[PDB]
Amino acid sequence: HMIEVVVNDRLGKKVRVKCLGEDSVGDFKKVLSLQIGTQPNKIVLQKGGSVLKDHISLEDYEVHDQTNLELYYL
Amino acid sequence: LSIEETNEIREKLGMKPI
Repeated sequence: HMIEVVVNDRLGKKVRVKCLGEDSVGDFKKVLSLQIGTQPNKIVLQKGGSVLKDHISLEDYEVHDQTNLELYYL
Repeated sequence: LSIEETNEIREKLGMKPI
């Protein structure tokens, strides 16, 4: 049931993160952070300008395979 | 990142594998 989410940063870097729709946004941030060398509390994710809350699943935000998210650093 | 290295990260975080 693997999906690959595309995370887009403010320098135009695209980072692809393999995960599950059932993963929480918080757990997605944990994996992303280790992939890119940061920590979850140092970053924010948005989907279409709306901030993703840690306790809600990717799938509940309609985050699917190839969905784009926007990454911001605190 | 490969599925395998992703799963290494997931396992260390105490998450279910893909």
